[PDB]
Amino acid sequence: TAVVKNLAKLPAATSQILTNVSKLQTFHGLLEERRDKYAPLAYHTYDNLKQKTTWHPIAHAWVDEGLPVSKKEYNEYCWLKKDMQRLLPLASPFVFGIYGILPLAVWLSNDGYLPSAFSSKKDIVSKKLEWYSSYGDDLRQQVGPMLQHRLKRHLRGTLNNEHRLMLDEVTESYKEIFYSHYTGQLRDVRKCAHLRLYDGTSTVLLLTNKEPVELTSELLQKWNAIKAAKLSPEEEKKARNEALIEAYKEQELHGGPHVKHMQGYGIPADTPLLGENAKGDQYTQPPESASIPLEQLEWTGDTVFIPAEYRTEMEDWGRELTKLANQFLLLPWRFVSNAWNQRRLVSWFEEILQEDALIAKEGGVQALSDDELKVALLDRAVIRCDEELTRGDMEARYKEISWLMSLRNPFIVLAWQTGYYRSTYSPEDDLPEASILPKLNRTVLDVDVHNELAPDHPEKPLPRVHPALYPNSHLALAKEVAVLAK
Amino acid sequence: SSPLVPVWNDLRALQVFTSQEYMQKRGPGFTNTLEYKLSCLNPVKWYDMMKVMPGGKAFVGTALGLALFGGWGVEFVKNISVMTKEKPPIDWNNEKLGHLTRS
Amino acid sequence: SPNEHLMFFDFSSWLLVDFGKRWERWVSFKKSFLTTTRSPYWSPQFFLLTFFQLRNSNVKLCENWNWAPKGDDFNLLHNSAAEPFGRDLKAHLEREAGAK
Amino acid sequence: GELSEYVEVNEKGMPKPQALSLWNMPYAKRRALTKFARGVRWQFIVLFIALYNFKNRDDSHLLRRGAYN
Amino acid sequence: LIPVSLVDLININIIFYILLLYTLLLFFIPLFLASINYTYHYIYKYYNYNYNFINNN
Amino acid sequence: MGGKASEAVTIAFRFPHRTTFLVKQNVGQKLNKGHQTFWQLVAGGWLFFLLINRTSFKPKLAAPKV
Amino acid sequence: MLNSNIYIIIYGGIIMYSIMIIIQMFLYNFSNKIYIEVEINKYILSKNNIDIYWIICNCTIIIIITTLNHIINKIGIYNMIEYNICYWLIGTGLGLYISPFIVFGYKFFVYIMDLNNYSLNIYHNNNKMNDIQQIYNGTNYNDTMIFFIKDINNIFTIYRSINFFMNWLYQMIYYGVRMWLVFVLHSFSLGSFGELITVITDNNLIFNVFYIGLLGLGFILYLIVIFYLGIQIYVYISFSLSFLHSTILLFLVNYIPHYNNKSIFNTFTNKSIY
Amino acid sequence: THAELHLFDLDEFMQTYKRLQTRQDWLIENKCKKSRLFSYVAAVIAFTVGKSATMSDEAILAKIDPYVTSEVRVQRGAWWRSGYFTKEEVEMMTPKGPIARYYKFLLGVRRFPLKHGALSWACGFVPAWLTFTSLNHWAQNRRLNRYLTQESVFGEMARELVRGKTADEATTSVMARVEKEILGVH
Amino acid sequence: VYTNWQSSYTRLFVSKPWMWHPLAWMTLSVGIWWKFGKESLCNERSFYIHT
Repeated sequence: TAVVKNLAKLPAATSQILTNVSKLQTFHGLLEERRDKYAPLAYHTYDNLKQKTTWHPIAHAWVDEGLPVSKKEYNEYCWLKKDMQRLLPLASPFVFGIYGILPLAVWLSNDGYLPSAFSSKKDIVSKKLEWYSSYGDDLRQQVGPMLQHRLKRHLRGTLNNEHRLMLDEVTESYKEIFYSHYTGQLRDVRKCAHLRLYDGTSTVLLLTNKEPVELTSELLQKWNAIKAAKLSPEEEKKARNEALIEAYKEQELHGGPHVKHMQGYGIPADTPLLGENAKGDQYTQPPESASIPLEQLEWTGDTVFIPAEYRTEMEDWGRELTKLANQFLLLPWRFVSNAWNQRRLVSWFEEILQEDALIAKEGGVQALSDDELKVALLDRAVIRCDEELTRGDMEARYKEISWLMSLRNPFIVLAWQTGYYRSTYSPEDDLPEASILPKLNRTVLDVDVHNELAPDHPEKPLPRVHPALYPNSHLALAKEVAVLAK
Repeated sequence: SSPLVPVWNDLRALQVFTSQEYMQKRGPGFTNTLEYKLSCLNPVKWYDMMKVMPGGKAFVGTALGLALFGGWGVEFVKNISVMTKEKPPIDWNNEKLGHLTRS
Repeated sequence: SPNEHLMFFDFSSWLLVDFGKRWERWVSFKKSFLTTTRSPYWSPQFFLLTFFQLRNSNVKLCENWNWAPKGDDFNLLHNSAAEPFGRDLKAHLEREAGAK
Repeated sequence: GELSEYVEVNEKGMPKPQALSLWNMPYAKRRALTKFARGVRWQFIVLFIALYNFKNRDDSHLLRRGAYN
Repeated sequence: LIPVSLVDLININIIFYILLLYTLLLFFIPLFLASINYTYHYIYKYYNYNYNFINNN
Repeated sequence: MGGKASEAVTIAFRFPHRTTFLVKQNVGQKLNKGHQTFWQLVAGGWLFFLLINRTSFKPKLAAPKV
Repeated sequence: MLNSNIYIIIYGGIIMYSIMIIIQMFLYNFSNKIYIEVEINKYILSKNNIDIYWIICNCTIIIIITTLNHIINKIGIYNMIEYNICYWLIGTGLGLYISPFIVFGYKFFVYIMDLNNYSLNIYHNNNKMNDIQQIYNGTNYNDTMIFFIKDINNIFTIYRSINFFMNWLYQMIYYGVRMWLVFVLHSFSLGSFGELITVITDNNLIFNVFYIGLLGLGFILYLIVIFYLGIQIYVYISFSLSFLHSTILLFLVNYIPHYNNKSIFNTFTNKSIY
Repeated sequence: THAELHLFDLDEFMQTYKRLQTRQDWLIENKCKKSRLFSYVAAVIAFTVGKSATMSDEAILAKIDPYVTSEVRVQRGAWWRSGYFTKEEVEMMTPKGPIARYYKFLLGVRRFPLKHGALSWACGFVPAWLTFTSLNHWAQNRRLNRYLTQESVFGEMARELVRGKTADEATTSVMARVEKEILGVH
Repeated sequence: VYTNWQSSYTRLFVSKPWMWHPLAWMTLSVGIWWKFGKESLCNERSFYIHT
């Protein structure tokens, strides 16, 4: 059986395990050496109830743009981290006793529970694909639908309170995202992005020596322009502070930052003077920084990200939804808080973003092979091995989820992913009949990301316009056109 | 509940805002005083400011206060209706019974 | 009768359980399990199966109460004793005279 | 309304009076009243009761032994 | 009266009654949940994506 | 007897603050960490504490010398 | 022997009488589900509604089933079970008591452990000295030399935290005792009147006849009994849930207004700046 | 891994015949109590030092910086408004305990950081668990050795059980001596 | 399609607090009996009160 088949190679596996541990140690040393000087400090923050940490990718998932590492090497890093996770049953005899060998036997029974060393294959890509096709796709295919249902019922709420909890403008997008297994039509990622309307406006407060300022597209454009100009720091900081005071005046004319009038957040006013400390009409006591002149406004280097996720936040998800998201992403989930599973999910998210960056450095998706792209999509959890799609469809799927994960929101990511895991079984043998049309094929051009899409009104859905029909499409798609024709 | 709740709320607000008024009046310089330098080395202050911290530290502080002092408090409450009661003399052990040679 | 309708006499038998013997057999089963498994002291099995018993026994042997509980050693109803003066002494002397 | 341990605040940062106003007296009188007050009421009552029963505790068990002879 | 009794306050017979009742309830929960709602039939029947095509001419 | 929720503040009044993720620029503060031999000495002190507080079970004291 | 400590357990007819109560739940099929849905959606709005709803459904349907078996299926325990105090305190009241602590136990526990750090609640708390007092001193109040009395303080603050969870226990006990008393006293009084009337008619056999009728009196008494007990059960349920609302569920009122989002297709990130 | 199995029956014997407990047996039990109580504090210290050996600077500043230790009571806007809190005010809001000072020293210490989760927690729990279990095991061993070297009824019972005899046989053998020498059988 | 309804009672129990309620009820009732009714009624030293 597989027990004796794996026991036969158990002696030959320890050397490979230790070699992999050495590679992991070297790689983590290198990566942390880079991270400890280029990456900022994402402080730990606690949930609304202030008992457990909460995690978000915008702050904690950092991408080393400029990482001198091969994509296959990063795949090795992540896969060996998962192998370290899978090596945990070796501690059972060292905590239970000599009778703690039966857990090790159960571990050695199934090959999917095991690390890389017990596999006959050599290449990391073929090895990962074997593991997925043997164990991982099956485990994910039995969690996908029930996670989709939990996400639905998290939006719409329980016990017939949809008229109190759902929104009437995201309705058609909700239907297209969650009930496309009924129609068989493809989905547009922008309709999944429309789910963020349940949340508020995500803001970024830059902390200065006087007051916090809300970041805008204009200020960000100016800062990117100044950073691209490659000026001396005496001019760089001056231009940055000029843009900063300009934006400060702009928001002061707007009526202050958006955070002042949001439930759960707020900026305090000047402190009050109590009793005899009140000096006539001056009932307030301004801060020390009020003495500083406004022309000396300088950025402290500190930032505060506020997703304002009132319905989407991972804190309010629950004990079950987090565990099922980690099952669906093949992460550890048992016997841990939702904060620890949140961190595991954010680490996976960061890995996927770093992998996207390295692919873009290595020349995009088309430079990859077919098996490598299949394994990438399996890691992204948008493909099941019982599909056998084309290369253009795989590339379009990757582009879709890459743009969707660029927004840094796990809820919409899971809503997108779970749609590709709704498979049925027929009770009859003759039905379903053999189709007559060819397989579904697409291209990178069919994905509309460079254009905005308004939310369709309820019970008034609009047809899908191809990007090619837009004006100047041959100009906008020229990069993708050159990449595909080449 | 009682109708004196707004009265107690007024008195609580009085003492709280008067303490804050006192802190405003005395202003800065508290860190240079001897009281602060002793509170920095005082375990009561450490426990009291760790109670309000996040990460389950309120539960930790409350349970620690229970395990340490609240048991003696429960015993004290049980002994309040025992102090006034007639009790007999303590039958002190003669410490003679129990000794036995080994074999 | 109404009380007969408010009565439950549908019992079948009395289950008699020697909880002392059952506790002894439980401890013996725990010892047998720990010996057969040859489990160390740092195991969660050993901890769960030994520590609470040892803690409770150590507490029940460390307890040194100056006085016993409330309804066992004081606060008890007692008839007033006979006084050595007045009417009680006269009754005592009259009893001694009548008996002798 | 009229919640427990709750108090509203006006634009001047002052507590609004729910039943009784006590902000007319001077700060010196308020500090005199509140320097010894705490956020605790019933524990002092229980403590005074315990001190009364301690003042009036029984010592018969010592009389039988001869600590007062 | 009979029910006015401290013996009937912590009756072990009724505690066994409750125990057996809720163990059987726990056993039979997955059969109580087996009632069908016809809401997804409605969603399948009535959900109609926009089927019109684009025609620039 | 006892109070009510109508006579008290809510779980939204308490804990009213939602979550804000603070981030700080990297100036180089977590570099040049000293005390490279700290954890070795810590483990040595821990094992020393365990050795001084160790007590082997000596059943030979129960031997029937009498 | 010395080690043998023997305990006697009084065992009777439990198994076959408890099986048919669960087996009847497939026949009833939760007929009270709509009523409890309406009441729960009146009193609270959260994702954990379904949990507490299901719990209440189970409790209520068990009550109803036991009551109907007590009225109709008169054998053994089904007669006593509604006349007994243990059923009214533990088989109906305890479940309703622990239901919110099982659904929203996390929030209530955190709330209680925060209330042990007792402090004055300020609306629009834009004060700075309040924060310094809360961090440095731990509370708004003056905590000088309370460590001198900490032993009582702990437990008193614990009671101060659960005082607003205690009236729920009180109301549950009160209404359980009320239902027990109602059933017992009404049954006893009715049976007593019946026995006195039968004594009068046995001593006067001109009247020892079916003077009202064989079915008339029985139907009327059936209607009286069922109407009265239905009123009492509706009272016990409606009051239990209204007091659940007014005592425990007003803590969980967290209304979030809907704020429109604008930056849907673009999100600022750590990489946008750094 | 063998003393607790005898100490169970010995403790049952002591609980039953608690009248036969001496002062030296009482002191042995009190010393075992002292060791058990100190084992909790030792476990807490080991847990702290282990998690601190795997906590990053952000996880440490979560416990030092009052921005994070004030999240329950204070608005975040009071910390975003520059000049709201003074330097001395932030200093009085910082924790002063020995753990805070240890972490403050540990800022400048090289370590092996991990992501905040189950492994950073297990690296503290495992040393704490081993410390607690080993201290209690050695305390019970010391207790049993003291009882075996104690010339008393409980010492005789412990000795007779350490020979390898059954609990019932040992109880009978010791009660045969108690009835004769101690109780003075008729 | 996988369901804990038909494939795992453990995950079904874990995913539903309204299934934990009867178990906690049982535990509390048995603990109440253990604390109060055991020694006062069922023990041989305290069984004559039924007379």
